Amino acid sequence: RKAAQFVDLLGYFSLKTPQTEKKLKEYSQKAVEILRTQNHILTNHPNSNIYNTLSGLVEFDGYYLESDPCLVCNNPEVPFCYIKLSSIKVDTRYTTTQQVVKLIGSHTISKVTVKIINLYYNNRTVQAIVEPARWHKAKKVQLTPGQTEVKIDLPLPIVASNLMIEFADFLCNACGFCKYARFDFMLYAKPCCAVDPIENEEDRKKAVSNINTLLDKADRVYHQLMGHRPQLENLLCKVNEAAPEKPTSASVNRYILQLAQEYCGDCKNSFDELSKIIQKVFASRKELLEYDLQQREAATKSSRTSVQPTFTASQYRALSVLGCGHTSSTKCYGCASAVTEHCITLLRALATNPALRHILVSQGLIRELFDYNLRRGAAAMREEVRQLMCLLTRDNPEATQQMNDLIIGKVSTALKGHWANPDLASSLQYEMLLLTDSISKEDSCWELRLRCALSLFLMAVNIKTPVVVENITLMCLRILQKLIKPPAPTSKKNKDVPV
Amino acid sequence: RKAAQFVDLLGYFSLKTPQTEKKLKEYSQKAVEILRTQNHILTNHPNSNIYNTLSGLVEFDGYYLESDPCLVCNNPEVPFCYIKLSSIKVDTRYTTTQQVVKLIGSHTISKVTVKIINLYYNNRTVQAIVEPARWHKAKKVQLTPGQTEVKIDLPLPIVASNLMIEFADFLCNACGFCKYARFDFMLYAKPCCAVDPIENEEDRKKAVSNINTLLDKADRVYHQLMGHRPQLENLLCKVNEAAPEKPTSASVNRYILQLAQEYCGDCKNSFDELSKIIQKVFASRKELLEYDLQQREAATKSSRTSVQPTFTASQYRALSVLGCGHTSSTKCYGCASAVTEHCITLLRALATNPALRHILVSQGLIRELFDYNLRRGAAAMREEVRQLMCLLTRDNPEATQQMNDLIIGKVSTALKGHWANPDLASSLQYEMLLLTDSISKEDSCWELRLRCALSLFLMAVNIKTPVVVENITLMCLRILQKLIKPPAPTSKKNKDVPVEALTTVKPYCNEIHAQAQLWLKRDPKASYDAWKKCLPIRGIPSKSELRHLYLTEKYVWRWKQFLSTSPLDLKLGHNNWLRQVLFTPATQAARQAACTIVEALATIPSRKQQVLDLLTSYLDELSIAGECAAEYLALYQKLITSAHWKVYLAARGVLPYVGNLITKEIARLLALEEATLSTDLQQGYALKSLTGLLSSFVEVESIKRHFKSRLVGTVLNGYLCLRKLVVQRTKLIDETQDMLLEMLEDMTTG
Amino acid sequence: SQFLLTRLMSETERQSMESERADRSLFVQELLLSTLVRE
Amino acid sequence: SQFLLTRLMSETERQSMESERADRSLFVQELLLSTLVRE
Ligand SMILES: [Zn+2]
Ligand SMILES: [Zn+2]
Repeated sequence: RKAAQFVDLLGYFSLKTPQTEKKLKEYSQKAVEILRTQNHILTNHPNSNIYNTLSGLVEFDGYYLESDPCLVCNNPEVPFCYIKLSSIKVDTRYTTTQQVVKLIGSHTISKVTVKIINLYYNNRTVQAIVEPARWHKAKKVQLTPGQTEVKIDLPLPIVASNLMIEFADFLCNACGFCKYARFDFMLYAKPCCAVDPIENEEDRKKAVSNINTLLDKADRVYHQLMGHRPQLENLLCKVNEAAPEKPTSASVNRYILQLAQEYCGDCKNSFDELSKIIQKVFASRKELLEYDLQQREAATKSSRTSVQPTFTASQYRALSVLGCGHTSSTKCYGCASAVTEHCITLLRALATNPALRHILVSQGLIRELFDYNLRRGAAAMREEVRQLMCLLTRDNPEATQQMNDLIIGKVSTALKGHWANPDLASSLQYEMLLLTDSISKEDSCWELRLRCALSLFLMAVNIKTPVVVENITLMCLRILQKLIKPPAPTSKKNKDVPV
Repeated sequence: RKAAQFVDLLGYFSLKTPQTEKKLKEYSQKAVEILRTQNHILTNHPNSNIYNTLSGLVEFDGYYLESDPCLVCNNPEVPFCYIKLSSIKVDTRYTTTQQVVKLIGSHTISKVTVKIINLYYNNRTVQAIVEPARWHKAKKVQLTPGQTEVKIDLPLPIVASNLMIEFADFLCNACGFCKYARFDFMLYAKPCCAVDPIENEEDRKKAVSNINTLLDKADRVYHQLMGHRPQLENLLCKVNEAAPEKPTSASVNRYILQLAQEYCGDCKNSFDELSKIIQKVFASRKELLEYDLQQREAATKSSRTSVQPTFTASQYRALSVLGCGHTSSTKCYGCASAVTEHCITLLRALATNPALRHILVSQGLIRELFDYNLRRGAAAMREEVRQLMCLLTRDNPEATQQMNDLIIGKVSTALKGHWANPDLASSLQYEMLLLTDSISKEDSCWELRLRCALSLFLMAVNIKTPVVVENITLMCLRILQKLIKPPAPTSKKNKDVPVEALTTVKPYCNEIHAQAQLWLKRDPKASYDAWKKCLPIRGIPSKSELRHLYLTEKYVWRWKQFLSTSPLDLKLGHNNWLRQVLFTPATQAARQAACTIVEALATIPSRKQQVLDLLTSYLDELSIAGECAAEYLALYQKLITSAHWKVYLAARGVLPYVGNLITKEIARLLALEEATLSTDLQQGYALKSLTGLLSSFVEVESIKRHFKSRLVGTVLNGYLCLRKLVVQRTKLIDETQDMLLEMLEDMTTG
Repeated sequence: SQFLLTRLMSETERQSMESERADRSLFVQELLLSTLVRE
Repeated sequence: SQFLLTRLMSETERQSMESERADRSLFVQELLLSTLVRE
């Protein structure tokens, strides 16, 4: 989902630059191939059935049944917030002119507002507050006398776990009570997942042991999370039968309530814990790798015969830990869904060029959109896919005929066995919606669309079943009514005269 | 629903009475015609869509969207309850020896218990309690002196609205307080819907006005109730789309919550209010009609010329108001459903007669049941219909073939377009359940059912979509597993022997006589009986005799081959459906079922050798399908628990195979570690499994003594490469390192 | 419990049925092996 | 709102379009009446 701006610019540039037809063909082929591969990935995915059936019953944010956690989906953009210091305060010590505070964890502070100084910080976790060389200065500030509120700004946000405040120029050593003034502290911060730094060998051993412990805990939680899947299958199968049960929030089917509890209650909690542990493991690994790299470079620099290997600017970023945590998992459902959304948006932008439209319809895009993306995704994406399918047939009689053939064939096949299964007549809403959308836009191929609508109407006007009347005949009647009574004219000379 | 006992008796009498075949045909035609008419009514009902959609989402008792309220459905059997007189008390008055009480409404009282007497009652509503001619005596009870509890038992329940208690033989006229004793009252009563009786003309006029007011109120409530239908259908349309929405009882789809609130919250209340008003109207109408008939009869009896027309006993019941409130409405969903249930029960009882079964299947009952009643109704009735459909085909090859054709056609048609719509694959559960039920009941037509199951299995075994694997391949695998591993014997002579020792024929060592390709095409030369005729029966010695058996077998086999159908050779192909099924990540149950299947396929050593050969060929799939192989390994390690199989596998050269696989995926681990920093929670599973397998191969002494000189290099190279790992390290890699070091130290002691 | 319609085997036939079960199991084993044969 | 791809008629053509809409309406009326003629 990070690539919205890229595909936006790509579609715009392809639309604005006039280019030869071979390049247009290559671009269309690339886009359609990506769309096809993502569709194939989505349909055969092991969790495809569970998510597809759960989408229409419960409301959930993410996909929590994934074997390999995806870093892209696990680290959304959390914003900075105003936090009072006492809310996260755990241990404190006051001395004659200094104050030392320990937080609950590691925080990314941006600016500090003090209401009625020298600021030090460090990111080493200690258990005793009593426990000048292990502090880092942040900002030195001078105050005009009589100032009441001072907003110290840190140009670079600091990742700190312990803070210290010193009064260089003008408190109780037991309780910290001050008679001159009262100070209150606010932070422009957010929680951060980072570990203590490594400076020697014993710290390296400590880091290795902590990483092993975290991996063990992650494995246990992962097995707990993967143990929920058979229960979800059993409940899904029980829901699919839809047998009536005899007994207003508790009047819903008990199986649907159990499904909601099993997914949005426990799978979500296990997924959140697993994500936290994975982030901690990743941070620790990054710290360990950075220390190892520094040690190796220091060891190599001591030798004299060997020359230091020069790196270009891109090579440094590739080698270093800068480009390490921006890759999505391979078999990720959410990322594949996002890529399909980007493909639809790019293709909608591309189809506004008639030559590209002809090339796209020659690739075979209409059938791929019909079979796969009509019923998959959120409501907005489905409407967008209908819009793209309508646009691809704007002035192409062959494309309109092909789409009409697809719609008519599906409706006829469903209606053949409607007597024995109502879902056949209840699973045509997207085909009829497509027909409505295509007809509602005026073009030069209105006759073929009207023929399709009228043929479907006369084929299903004599069926007394209510589901056919509500799902087939009503839509065709609305299409015919719209065509019979056109909107009132807006031209000035025809503002009064009737149709 | 009142006609359960009638259809029970009807079925029993029809079954026990011996009767000619013409009467059997008439009875079957009657039952099937009623069933067909009810099915037609159900599928075309105006509210059928709404109820069918709501049944799978909410839990509702009745059908509250009916234009004509049904007397049978809104008049259930309300039982008597024990009620305090104070709880229904509204107005009271007391005098020296009488007490007068008014209730909130009319009650049907049956027994009155007093815990520490003359009882009067009436059913005339008054506003003032103060307001001997307007009371009816009910029961006179005398008390033994010093008694504390009395039970006035009314032989006939009384419908009363006001009560009176008078102490005929042995109270404050302002407050009612009595110092001699204090009395408490119990009633064995229940609410009733009744009106004041009509005795003169002005009472009749008041009754007419009251009925008009009630009709007006009922019309208003009915219009309010009917106004909910467009909103219900709008919410149904919005639910059917099933578009995902983003935000544990509150996490359900908001449209489903709104549907539950709209149906079970407001429609139910309006239906109950309408039912109450309809009952009041019916009571008032009955009272007015009875009064009018009585007045007319009194007027007619005054004349002398006209003689009173005698009525027989049945005619009196027909004419009087007695036969007035027991008839169901025509366009009623609930009553039609009840009639369908009764038809299914009666047909199930009837089908136990073979001649009736044949006539029923000749009427065309199987297709009607398949099309209509498989998926409609409660779960109990659905299982009942599946049982009846299985029973109708108990020993009839034609009926079994017809049912199989329906099932196969439906599954194939759904599977054709499954790629473009998963709902098709999700709506075969009842067809597959029917196939399962039909197979699980042993009969003489088992071969046809097995053919249907196997055809469906082989058609849909190679589809990778999880919905097909969960909904088609899994059911067929379970059927196959039930057929392969039959239940343990219970007879005394076979209480110990296994199922392998019970067969009456002995399969040939190196040949397979069953031929599935011709069997699936209904070739009579490849049938089950033909196959059984081809095998030698299990028989119930000197060196000369052993030699004679050897040459007789050899040259008889040569003679048969010279004559030649040709039996297949036991050479298993290395690419089949088995590899696809054994490692499918869609569902674990499919893998477990396949593992049991192939475990049972390996009993005689001739088949065991080939099964182990194929499973060994499947070894390279551990890396691709890391945890999904957990079942397959658990089978493989179970099949080589004996030493000689390990030695045979070593003699075929699997140790270099396993070593090469370990080395290759260790190289992959090193390459991944050098490049990326991502975390894999299944890393080292394939390594751990393969190294454990190598350890199991090595522990036995002969292979350890022989194969050490070729494996030390791979072992030490792997150990050093794993030791080089510093960041992409998990617990499993640590265990692999330990076990590899143990193998390295054990190898180098000679 | 009062419904009449809700209330609707020797040892020799028992061993016969067990032997038939064994024969059917063997036939299904052979028929499933026949589909794995190399082409 | 910063997305470029989101931001992707005279009077004579308007009268022409209105007349064409009326003509199509008349054609559809004739077509619908043609299916109600007695056979
Ligand atoms: Zn992802
Ligand atoms: Zn009814």
